[PDB]
Amino acid sequence: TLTYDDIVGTGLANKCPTLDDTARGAYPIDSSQTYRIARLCLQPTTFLVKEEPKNKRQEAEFVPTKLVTRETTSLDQIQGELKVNSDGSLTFVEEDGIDFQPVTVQMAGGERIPLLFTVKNLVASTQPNVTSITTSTDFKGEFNVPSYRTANFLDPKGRGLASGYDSAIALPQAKEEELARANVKRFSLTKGQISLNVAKVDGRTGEIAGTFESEQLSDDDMGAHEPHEVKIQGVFYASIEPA
Amino acid sequence: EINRRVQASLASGATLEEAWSAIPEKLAFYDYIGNNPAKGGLFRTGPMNKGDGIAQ
Amino acid sequence: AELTPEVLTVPLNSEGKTITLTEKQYLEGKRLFQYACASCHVGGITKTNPSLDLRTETLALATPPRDNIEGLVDYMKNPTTYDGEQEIAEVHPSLRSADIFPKMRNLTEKDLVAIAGHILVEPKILGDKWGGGKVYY
Amino acid sequence: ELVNVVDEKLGTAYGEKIDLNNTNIAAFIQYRGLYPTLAKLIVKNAPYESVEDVLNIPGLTERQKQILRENLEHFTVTEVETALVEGGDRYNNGLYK
Ligand code: CLA
Ligand code: HEC
Ligand SMILES: CCCCCCCS[C@@H]1O[C@H](CO)[C@@H](O)[C@H](O)[C@H]1O
Ligand SMILES: [Ca+2]
Repeated sequence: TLTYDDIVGTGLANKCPTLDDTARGAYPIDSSQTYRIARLCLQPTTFLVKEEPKNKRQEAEFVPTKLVTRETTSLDQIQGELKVNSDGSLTFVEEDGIDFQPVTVQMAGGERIPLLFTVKNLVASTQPNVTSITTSTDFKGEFNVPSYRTANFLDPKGRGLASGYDSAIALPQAKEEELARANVKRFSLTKGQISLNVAKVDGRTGEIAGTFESEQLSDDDMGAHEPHEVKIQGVFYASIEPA
Repeated sequence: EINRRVQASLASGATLEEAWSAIPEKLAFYDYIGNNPAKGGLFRTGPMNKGDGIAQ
Repeated sequence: AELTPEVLTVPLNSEGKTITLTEKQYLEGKRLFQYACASCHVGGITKTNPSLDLRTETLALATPPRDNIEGLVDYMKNPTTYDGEQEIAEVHPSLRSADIFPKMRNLTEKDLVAIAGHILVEPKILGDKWGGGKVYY
Repeated sequence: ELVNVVDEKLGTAYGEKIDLNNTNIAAFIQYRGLYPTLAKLIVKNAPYESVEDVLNIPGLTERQKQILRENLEHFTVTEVETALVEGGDRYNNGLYK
């Protein structure tokens, strides 16, 4: 098969595995066995940002953006328990993995939108009575979105939350209040929402693949400005295992 | 000098509020680095009031 | 100031016994510490794990206590984590893993005592600078 | 009004004692017997409703429990502060020497 030296520099390392067109099977679930997802992979194909209109009577649309951070976007090696619930629904509870990527996209006109693309602490569920995972199975869930920068991050004048100056030291006698938003760093933690639509299943292997769409807030630069709403779409792949 | 006057005031009975209330504003104002002439810049133009402000 | 007999007098064991080192042992200790240890512990710090330093107070709170000759000699034979729970000979040089840490192969018992002696004497000279890292350069 | 949550935390018991819910793991080196084995376990099994709850960590040897007991006067608990616990910062908070 393909080794690192086959793949290095091709772009494939950012691509989730695909399933053949024959993968249309059913993966049976025994409510007596415990399972895990041994590998969840999410490859974004589109980032959309919701425009923010001047009057809030206009309907705000999600608009296309251009990716400027290259092929560094995919979430992978995610794993966690796949619980079988009382009512036969399945629940994925993320425990670990490469489960975030900082991403920057650009609006028409050049506005750059950094976001922490993520499914940290994902708890996603199916509809009830899932005796088998099929191309009709879906997962819907919620996850956490912590600040895009972590607490040590210092702005360009040295100011920070867990480190840094607490004032604008270049303006030794300016008034503080107008600068409070810039000087007092804050750490956001918000919720995002995701849906995974299975489209392929290899029952013989436990592998599934399909499409996903999530929604989360973008970088608020440690409280300095209002984040935007992002909509991420792409393909996914998962390997389920008895465990 | 401000410390001397405050110590004298006190030595002679004053409360701490009185002793400090006795210090002329003009003397206090000299004891402020915004008036030190070695605190400027070559391209920082105009009156001192244009930096820290007009003292009230 | 001088490197005197008082400066060179250090705890031998956990029970309060001291030992006075000769100036020659001190120098030996400094030399052998450079030869075998300073690549990671230059200045009393630890390059590959900065949480742990060679300060006397730190050594005293290790398990077993390492703030004395005997403790240090034993460390150099059979190093443990700081809580004494684990034997780390496989990734920390010692007489026990002289096969994989070849500079350990010709260290004699007397050499180990000299190094222990260096580690206990330096902070008596350098104070907080020992184990202080760059703040104190 | 906007507040720096870390500075605020320095006003609570987090500023006085090792906080089992927030404090970076290297702080456990300050007492005999805690680091690395108990420190790893304390951080992995956080948060705790009270200091005593640290004794209920599954799998502890008897001397482990005894070391915990001897060090409870040095511990505290406050609410998980997101800014202290995100980014694996309990494991490596970007401070070395
Ligand atoms: C000894 C001369 C002197 C001094 C010490 C002052 C001092 C002062 N003036 Mg007066 N002034 C002067 C002459 C002077 N002035 C003259 C000749 C005029 C008529 C132009 C004025 C008109 C004037 C006005 C209208 C005002 C002042 C004000 C002030 C105050 C602020 C100064 C400032 O911001 O400078 C800043 C100075 C600089 C930024 C220049 C620095 C040096 C330059 C860069 C040299 C250029 C180098 C050159 C390119 C080299 C090339 C050679 C080649 C071969 C390489 C201060 C008390 C201000 C105020 O507060 O008044 C109440 C104000 O409004 N001044
Ligand atoms: C890097 C490759 C090292 C060399 C060379 C030496 N030591 Fe070391 N030391 C190293 C690490 C990563 C650690 C921490 C290990 C752990 O997981 O706990 C240490 C620790 C020590 C200690 C314990 C410190 C304490 O405060 O209790 C001592 C006493 C010590 N090291 C001494 C020592 C001596 C004498 C060496 C020369 C023969 C030596 N070290 C080499 C990394 C490295
Ligand atoms: C509670 C977590 C804090 C960890 C312990 C503080 C280490 S900070 C400590 O400050 C001292 C200054 O005199 C020095 O002795 C030392 O070199 C320095 O690192
Ligand atoms: Ca489907």
